[PDB]
Amino acid sequence: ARKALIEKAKRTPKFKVRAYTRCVRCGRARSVYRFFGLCRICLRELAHKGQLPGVRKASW
Amino acid sequence: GNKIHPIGFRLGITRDWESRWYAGKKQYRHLLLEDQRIRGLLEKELYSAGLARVDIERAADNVAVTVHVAKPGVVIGRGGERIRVLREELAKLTGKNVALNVQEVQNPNLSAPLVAQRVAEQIERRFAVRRAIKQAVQRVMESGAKGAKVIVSGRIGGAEQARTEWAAQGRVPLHTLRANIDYGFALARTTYGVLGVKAYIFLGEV
Amino acid sequence: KIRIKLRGFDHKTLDASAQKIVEAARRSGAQVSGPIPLPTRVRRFTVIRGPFKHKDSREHFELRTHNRLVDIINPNRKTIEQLMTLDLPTGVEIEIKT
Amino acid sequence: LIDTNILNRIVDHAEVTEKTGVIEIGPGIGALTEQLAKRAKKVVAFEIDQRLLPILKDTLSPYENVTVIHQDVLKADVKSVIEEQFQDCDEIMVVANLPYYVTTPIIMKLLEE
Amino acid sequence: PRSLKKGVFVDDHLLEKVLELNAKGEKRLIKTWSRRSTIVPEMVGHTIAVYNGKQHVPVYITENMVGHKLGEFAPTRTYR
RNA sequence: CAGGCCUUGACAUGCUAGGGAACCCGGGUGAAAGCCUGGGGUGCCCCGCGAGGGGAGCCCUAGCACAGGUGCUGCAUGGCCGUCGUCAGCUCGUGCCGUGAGGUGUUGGGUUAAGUCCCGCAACGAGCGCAACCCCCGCCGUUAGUUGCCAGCGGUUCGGCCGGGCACUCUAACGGGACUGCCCGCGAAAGCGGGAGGAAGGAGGGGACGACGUCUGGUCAGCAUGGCCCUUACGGCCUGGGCGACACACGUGCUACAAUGCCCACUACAAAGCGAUGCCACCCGGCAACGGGGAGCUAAUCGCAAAAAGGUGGGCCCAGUUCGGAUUGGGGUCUGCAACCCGACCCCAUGAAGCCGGAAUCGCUAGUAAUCGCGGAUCAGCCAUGCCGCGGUGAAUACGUUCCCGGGCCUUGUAC
Ligand SMILES: [Zn+2]
Repeated sequence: ARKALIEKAKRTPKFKVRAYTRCVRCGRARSVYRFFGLCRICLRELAHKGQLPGVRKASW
Repeated sequence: GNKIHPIGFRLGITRDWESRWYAGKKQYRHLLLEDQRIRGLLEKELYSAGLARVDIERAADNVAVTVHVAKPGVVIGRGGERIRVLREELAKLTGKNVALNVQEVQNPNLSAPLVAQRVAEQIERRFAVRRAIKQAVQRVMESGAKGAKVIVSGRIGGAEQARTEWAAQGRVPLHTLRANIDYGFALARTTYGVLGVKAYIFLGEV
Repeated sequence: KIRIKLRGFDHKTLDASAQKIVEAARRSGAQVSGPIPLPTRVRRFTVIRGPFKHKDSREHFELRTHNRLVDIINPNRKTIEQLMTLDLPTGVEIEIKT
Repeated sequence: LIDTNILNRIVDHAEVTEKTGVIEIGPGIGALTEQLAKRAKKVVAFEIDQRLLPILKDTLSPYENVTVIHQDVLKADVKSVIEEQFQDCDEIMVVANLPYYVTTPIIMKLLEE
Repeated sequence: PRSLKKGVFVDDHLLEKVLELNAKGEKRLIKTWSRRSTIVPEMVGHTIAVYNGKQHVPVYITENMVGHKLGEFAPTRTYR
C-alpha cells in the first residue's frame, strides 16, 4: 500500500494483463469489489456511516 | 464489547441516508468516488464553520449539495461571496453545475457531531478530560435531549497508559430500533498521539 | 402505447412518484394500465467485520432495486407535454419507451 | 468567578441593545463576554495571556459576534480599531472588568483620547 | 501448450541474434534472460548462457531437444 | 533474492536561475527499464508599423524547504474485531438500618430462556441489560395486472399459439391475525393439565441485535497517529527467480474402499442469482473440449440452464472386479505478450494405495443430521475439493444428572 504502488496502478502497463484494481480510498488490492471499487473495510465503514444510497444491513 | 454503528443499525427506520440518488452498475463507482471527493473537500474547508452533515442529491446530470452548519455567517460571508468561490471550486472539481445550499441547525447542543468536535477541540487545548465530559453531558441534558452519553478513547493527559473515561445521564436505549439516537465521532490530534471521542444523544421515540 | 419505467432504491419514494404520474395521467383524459409491481433485484455483499482475521464474522449488506410500470394507453398530446415537465424526487429514476 | 445573576444586572445597567457594539477589556475566563454576546451585536476583546486564552477561545466558539485582538490595551490606537470593526453599529458601549493595579490609567487614557 | 494455429512462440530479440550469428561464422556463450523461448532448428549445435535466477548457466543445444523450452534445462532450486 | 539502472524523484505544495516556454513524430544501444541522438515545432494576452520584445499557464537543468519508507515499537495509541457469552448480570436516586467501613434493595419460597414474573420481605423505583419495537418464512384481505397467470368463452398450422379475462398461482405495497384471548378443572397469585375455535397455542421457526468489564487478547502489512531509525538507500524503475522446495510430523477437507451398488440410453419436478468491450439461442466442421457463421437480450421478455439424486429399460455377478482413479507417456483446445519452474480443460494409453480403519476424538434435537445438485463474490484464465447462499429426498434418539467439560447463584477457611 506504498504511494508509488498507488500511482503505478494508474498507468497503462504496456499490456492488458498487468492492469489490476486498487481501493480508491486506502489503496488496498486484496478485497476490492468491482461494483464499488472499495476494499471490504472501507465498504463496511461507508455502509455504516450511511453514505451508500440504498445499501443497508441485510437480515432474512 | 464490539458495539455496532448506531447509525448503520437504523438506516431503514428513524434515520435516512446521507447520499440520496440512483445510479446503475455502469456508473455507481464514479458517482461514489466524486461524492467522497466532494465530502473530503468540504470537510477539510468548512471545519471552522462547525460542519454537521453533508447531503448529496442528484436529479438529472446535476448535484444538489446541502450543508448543515452551526453558524451560517462563516460559510456565507460578507455579502455572499465566499460561497460563490466555494461553488466555483466544486464546479471546477466536477463539471456538473452543482447547487450549494446551507441550512442552520437549531440549538447546536442537540447535534452529536458538533458535541464531538467541541470535546475534541477541548482535548486538543489540553483541558481536563473528566470535567469537560461532565460539562458537555450537562449542557446536552439542559436542552431537552432525553439521553446523553460521551466516551473518550485513551491516553488521558499524556499518560503512559491508555484508558476509557466514559460518562452518561438520561436514557440511552441503544438496543431499541425506534429510538432515533443521533451519533457523532471526532478525532483529536495532540503532541502525545490521537484520541477518539464518541457522543450519543437520545431524542424521543417512534 | 407508451411504457413508463420507474427504478429506485427506496420503495416509498418510488411509489410516491408512480402515484403522482398515474394520477396526473388519469386526470389528463385517457385511461392507464395502472402501477404494475415488478420483482425487486437484490445484490448481496458479505464481508469480514474484523480488519485482520476472524473469518467467522461475515457481516451482511444488501442493495435492492425496486421496479414499477405505468403503460399509459391512448396517448394525448397535452398528456405528453404534461410528462417530461413534472419534477421527480431525487432518488427516483425515470425511463420512457414506446 | 462571580454569581451568574449579578453580571446580568450589570449588563442590564449597560442598557445593551441588539444594535450596539461593546469593547471589553480583560475577559479572563469569559463570563462577561458570554452574557454580552447574547444581547449585544459585536464584541471586541483586548486580552494578553496565552494561558487562559485556550479557555477563552473555547468559551466563545458558539457565537459569531465576539472577536479577540491580541494587543496591549494601552499600546493601541483605539480610534483605529473603533472605526475599523464598527462600521455597521449605531452606538458603541464599553463594559469590562479591570485587574486592580492598572484600573485608573486605562480609564484616564480612554477618556483623554 | 501452444494453440498450434498462431505458431511456436520465440522472442524476436533472441531469434534475430541467433539468425544473424548463424549467417556470419560462429560465437560462443550467448547470454540471455529469456526463460520462455522454444528450441528451433536454426540454433542446433550452439551454446546459450541462460539466466536461471542468480547467474547464467551454459546449455549446449542438441538436435534431440528441438521440441522443448529454454528454461527447463536450467535448474532454479538447489537441493543438497 | 540475483542482476541491470535513477537521485527535489513514481506522487503533492513553494522559491533562484536560465528555455528549447502547450511540444509532435523517428534512430542507435539493450532483457527491458534506462542511456545518448535525430527531423517537424509555439497552440494565450499587451506592446512595438513590423522587426523585436513585457509577460502567462508550460515542460527541461542546477540548487534550496523536501517528499518517500509493507523500517521498529499492538508493552505509548485511535479505529475495528475475537473470547468469556446472547451468559444474565452490572449500577444509581430517594427512603430505611448501623457511631462508622457499610448493608437493604439485588436475600428467602416458587417459576421461566432470562435480575421473566408472583408472594413474602424495609423498601419504592429508575438506568445499561433480557423481552419488545425491525427483517424473512407460515394464513387471509385491499389497491395493481406485463415481460406474470389461464379457470369459464372463440378460433389455433394444438405450443397461452392468437382473440380475450385478472377468476387462481404469482408479483410487489398497505393492513388483518396470536393476545393464556374463550371454557373446564387445580392453586393465594405468577402459573399448570386438558379442551374448543383457528394456518399457526402457550417465547409459531430463523435473522439483525452483544451490558458494566476481563483477557498488557489481535492488528503500526487496510487506514489514521506519538517517538526512534534510512535518505546515491532501509527510496524508486525493469528482467528473471521465489512465495509452488521436501528424509518427516500436525490441522482442515475432497474422493473411495461397493450390490440400499456401478455403467449406459429415455423421461420428469426447484429455488435463489448473474449478464451490453457480457450472456451467448440456432446451424455447420470436429469423438471431444472448441472453432466458423449467426440471431436475441440494459433484461418476470433473451441466455447462462443440463438440475442431480428420482422413475423406466438394459448390462455387471463378489472378483482388487464395468469398485477406486491416483501416477505416468503421448496427442490437442482455450485465456493470456508469455503455460519449464507453476494454469484449466479434452482424447487415447497405464491403472497405485485402499476389504470400513488402536489409543483417542468431533458434529448434530426436525425440515435437523445424512445425502444430491445449482448460483454468486473475486476473476483475462484458474490450482475453488475453499467461502457465502439456494433448493430436492429426508431420519434415529433423549430413561435420567452419577460421572467428564464449561458456566451462574447462594454458603465457609487464609491474604490485600
Ligand atoms: Zn479501502
